[PDB]
Amino acid sequence: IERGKFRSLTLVNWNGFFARTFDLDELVTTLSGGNGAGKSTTMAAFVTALIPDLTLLHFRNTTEAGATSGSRDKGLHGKLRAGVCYSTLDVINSRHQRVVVGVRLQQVAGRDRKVDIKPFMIQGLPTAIQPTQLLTENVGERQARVLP
Amino acid sequence: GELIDAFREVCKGFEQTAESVAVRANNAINDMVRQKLLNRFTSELADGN
Amino acid sequence: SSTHIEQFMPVKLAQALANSLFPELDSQLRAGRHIGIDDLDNHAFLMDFQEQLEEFYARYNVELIRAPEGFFYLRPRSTTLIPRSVLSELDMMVGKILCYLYLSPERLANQGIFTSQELYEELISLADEGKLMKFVNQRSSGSDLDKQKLQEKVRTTLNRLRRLGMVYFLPNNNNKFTITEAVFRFGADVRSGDDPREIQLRMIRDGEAMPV
Amino acid sequence: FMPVKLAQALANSLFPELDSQLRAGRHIGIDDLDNHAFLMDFQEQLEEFYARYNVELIRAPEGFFYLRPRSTTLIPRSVLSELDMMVGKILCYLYLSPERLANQGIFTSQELYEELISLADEGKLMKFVNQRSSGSDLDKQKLQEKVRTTLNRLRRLGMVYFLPNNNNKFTITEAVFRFGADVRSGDDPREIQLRMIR
Amino acid sequence: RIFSQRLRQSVQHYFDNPWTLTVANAERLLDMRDEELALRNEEVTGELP
Amino acid sequence: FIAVYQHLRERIRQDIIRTDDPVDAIEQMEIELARLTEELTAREQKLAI
Ligand SMILES: Nc1ncnc2c1ncn2[C@@H]1O[C@H](COP(=O)(O)OP(=O)(O)OP(=O)(O)O)[C@@H](O)[C@H]1O
Ligand SMILES: [Mg+2]
Repeated sequence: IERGKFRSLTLVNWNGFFARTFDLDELVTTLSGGNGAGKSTTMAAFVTALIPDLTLLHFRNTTEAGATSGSRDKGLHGKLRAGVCYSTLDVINSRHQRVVVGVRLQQVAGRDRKVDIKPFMIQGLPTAIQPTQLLTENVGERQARVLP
Repeated sequence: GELIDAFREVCKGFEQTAESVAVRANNAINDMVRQKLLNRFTSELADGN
Repeated sequence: SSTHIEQFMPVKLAQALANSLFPELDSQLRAGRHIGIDDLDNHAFLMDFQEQLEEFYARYNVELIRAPEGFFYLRPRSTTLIPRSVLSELDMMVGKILCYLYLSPERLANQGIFTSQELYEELISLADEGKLMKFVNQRSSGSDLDKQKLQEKVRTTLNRLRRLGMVYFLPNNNNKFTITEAVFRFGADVRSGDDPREIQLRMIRDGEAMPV
Repeated sequence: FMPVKLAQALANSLFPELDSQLRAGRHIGIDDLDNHAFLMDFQEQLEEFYARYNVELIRAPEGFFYLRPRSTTLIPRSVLSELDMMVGKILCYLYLSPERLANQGIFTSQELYEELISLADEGKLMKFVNQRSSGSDLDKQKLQEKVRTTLNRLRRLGMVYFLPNNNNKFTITEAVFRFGADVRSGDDPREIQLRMIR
Repeated sequence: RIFSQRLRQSVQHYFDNPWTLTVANAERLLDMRDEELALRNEEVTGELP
Repeated sequence: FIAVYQHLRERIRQDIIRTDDPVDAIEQMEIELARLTEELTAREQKLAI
């Protein structure tokens, strides 16, 4: 039997990323770059997309690992920009079925730094469609817009 | 229920407001019973009617 | 030695407070719920650490009490840290009737399952129907609308007693329910064959009951 | 077993009282010297203690402590009235700069009454009293009454401290910020507070 | 034949000395009324990589 | 002594034990004890199988 695999990860309107798509590897994928480049942010987006349970999600620093802190802020809100945001995964099923899972993220206006999540799923999408293009509208001269 | 319907007709005949007619009818029925004009039979067999 | 639980707290009390059952129970108890023999988990827990709980709650100026029938409950003092409230007279009428129903061997064959209609029928059989109707409405004179209103008030108060833990509805049918021994507190004014006035005085002195 | 410092904390004589208060929803500010110091000292363990109830112990950035229930809260929940929030937002606005020179931290019921009346829309006012009400004396009287009522509620929350005499004059605590708006880089507090009020 | 008389007479004559029991009635946890959720909408745009 | 008796009289559990005489109540209680012991014996025998 052929085991399923994760094909790619897509980020839209995150802190520092407007619309970026990482193509995963069959065995190992590595992220490199100086401090503050955005590696841990990519990890967080993936996990978020995986388990949208807002109760659970808590992104501590790598230092202070293992300390149950109850911090005032879970650390997700700041990784998002104003407006609408997305995080999606493309998966090839053992059945050789292409399925697109993801979440719609959006900041909540108000003093409390809260976040809203709406999961979604897509089945049967043609192999020629890329999520980056599916989630954006081409407005103006190569100045695309994101769509709700 | 039949007594309440009869009271509604009287109230219509007096051109009165349709508000609280069920209450007004109960008050009137209780007043007639209290004035010994009507005898009321409450049987367990009649499911409380 | 220093940094040792015994310096600040008895081991058994800390062991109790660390149990997974405590928060539930605490929450409930504070809300006024009575605990009987049927909810094993809770009851057993209570039994195991009785004195520690009593000592604990004492800090609040509240007594954790154990009735002879085996049910636990909270009785606040005058200086209580936790508010205290009183039941309505309709709640008492339904309470004393539920008590007589529990005792009745004539209905023991039901295996504890009673219907709201049976409760209502027993209540009207004993109390003054037309005079009791005064609490529903000042003009009540036996009209069916007023009789249905009385039945609905009963249904409501019964639902409140359920929350106090005095009665449990069936899992799928809400028109039927089962009694528990906690109802015997409504008989606190007559369990001893003595002068009613003196009993009442004793009860108000103990903080069990208030007049109206 | 149980952590030693947690046992120490809840063994303290101040705990029962503070527990009682907290469960009620009271906010602990810097004014309550002993309670605030106690929370500062034992926060790391009290947070864990209250997490067992599915309730969150939060320290606001301004400095005051309070509890926030989850959906799964073990403590019975209760919710504020629209009028309540209205008033609260009002008080947040009154925590202004000219306040210092205007009242030296001590307000009166009439200040809030008149501010409420002046700043709010008529419609919502009506909604607060009864939709059938219309600019009547009695309505105003009832509104006054409600104001007093809600104010008392708030005092229970610890938002507002009445000066110890029968008259209705009070001072506003920092914890009123909980009502306040979101702050963005360079934004003027007066403007944003008014924007939400509108 | 001990409690029949003992309890029935109490219910029959309750109103001559009405009395009420005491219960613990701890306060409910006051919470903010949830306002209608207001998200941030900004129609963001940008150059595509 | 009177006080003691008075004290005790309230503490009776349910109707079958309503002998207003404490001392008399003792034996009834003990009877219950024996009853319960037999029921426990039968139940633990059932549990084994
Ligand atoms: N919640 C947040 N609010 C504001 N800025 C944030 C937040 N989380 C991360 N940042 C900033 O985003 C940038 C990316 O941080 P991130 O941890 O993803 O980088 P990195 O390349 O993984 O770094 P490092 O390897 O040092 O952990 C950094 O400037 C960080 O300061
Ligand atoms: Mg990082």
